[PDB]
Amino acid sequence: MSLAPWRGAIAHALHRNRSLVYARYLQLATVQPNGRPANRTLVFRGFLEDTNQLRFITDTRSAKADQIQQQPWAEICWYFPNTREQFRMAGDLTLISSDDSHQDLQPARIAMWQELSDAARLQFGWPYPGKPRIKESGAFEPSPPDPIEPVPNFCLLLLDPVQVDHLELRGEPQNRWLYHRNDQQEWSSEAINP
Amino acid sequence: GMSLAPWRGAIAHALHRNRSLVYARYLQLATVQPNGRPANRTLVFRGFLEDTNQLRFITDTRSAKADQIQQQPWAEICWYFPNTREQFRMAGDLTLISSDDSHQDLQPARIAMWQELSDAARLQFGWPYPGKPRGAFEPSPPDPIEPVPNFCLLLLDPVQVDHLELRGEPQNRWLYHRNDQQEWSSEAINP
Ligand SMILES: Cc1cc2nc3c(=O)[nH]c(=O)nc-3n(C[C@H](O)[C@H](O)[C@H](O)COP(=O)(O)O)c2cc1C
Ligand SMILES: Cc1cc2nc3c(=O)[nH]c(=O)nc-3n(C[C@H](O)[C@H](O)[C@H](O)COP(=O)(O)O)c2cc1C
Repeated sequence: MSLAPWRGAIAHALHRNRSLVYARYLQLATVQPNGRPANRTLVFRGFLEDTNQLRFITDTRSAKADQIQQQPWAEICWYFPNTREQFRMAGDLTLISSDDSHQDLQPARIAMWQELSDAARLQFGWPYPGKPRIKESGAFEPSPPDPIEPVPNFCLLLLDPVQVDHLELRGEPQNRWLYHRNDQQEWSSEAINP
Repeated sequence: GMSLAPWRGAIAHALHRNRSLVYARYLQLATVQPNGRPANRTLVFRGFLEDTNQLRFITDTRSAKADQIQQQPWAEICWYFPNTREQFRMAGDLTLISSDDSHQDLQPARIAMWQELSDAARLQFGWPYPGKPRGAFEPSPPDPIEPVPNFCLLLLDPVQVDHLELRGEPQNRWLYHRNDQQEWSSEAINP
């Protein structure tokens, strides 16, 4: 509810990297049921209003959906190329799908769906991810879905950071700060050796 | 394997076609911690190890990832190339080569990596202990010939590779997998 102390740093990184579309791309690591890590790029879609949670979208049919359901803890690594800074953020994921697990967050899911472009919504109508490639281009050109009402395989994914490591390569010689949230939701920070 | 893996051409093309971006050689390495939680951080890609398909990186023995990898030497990299809009995910086992006696056959490779670094890259290995509370950052330059004990060469040997091209019809995705005979298969898959 109060802004986390690293929010200004993130805002300054986003602003100074705004010329690069890809500065909003970050890597989300999860753990598989078999204990091995998984890592893939997602698009950052802003913070959820009145919170410090980061928003992403994903398909319920993707592998990460089941990984997250079994172990919701993730760590993102986010590198900003124009300013040579990295944020690592670890915390719990919430996956809001069409199931009834998070009814209180359906409005957030619906809002996200509606805020997307047509192109972004259209991808949720593509064939089943990871299966043998459908060779006909038609399967990838479905009619747009309802732009008001999310499709059942659309998920809003939230990350609630409880630990953030910010590394600035343009320092004296480099600066590194660790932020941690305790059980009372209070943040602490400390400068640490790179 | 000693034969080039079938994804090596694709990596070569990506590296070439993104050569104007220094940061196209930065990638993110995910590991698992002893408590079961993931960890993810950027590293610099420093080429393939000669006569292999293994990727080279460097790291400090004092870093948290070093203990993580010693306990669970399976990692997944995610590598995004911004000008060609393509992603490689690569999973497999890591080898950490330090000054200890565990990989004597790879000491020559560790020494060569050290020698190939810039002076600036070597100097970091003389910095204070990573992660502890902050002239310490301007130590005498390390010997450029002989690696310091906290220098590690880190190798990743991929067993599975997922290559996604966002500039396709509409996107292309290929999965490559290595079997226990060290043979690679590939398959076009839905994005
Ligand atoms: C730049 C870029 C942006 C991406 N954005 C997303 C995204 O926001 N959500 C998503 O689920 N996948 C996104 N992907 C695709 C994922 O990286 C991955 O291929 C897909 O989600 C399947 O991952 P999974 O098998 O681990 O579930 C993006 C890929 C690239 C390279
Ligand atoms: C662009 C960039 C390149 C980096 N290159 C390396 C590197 O090659 N090796 C390394 O150990 N850390 C590298 N780092 C620092 C790591 O991201 C991380 O802060 C450090 O290794 C500590 O990680 P750990 O605490 O998980 O061990 C790099 C960071 C950035 C942003």
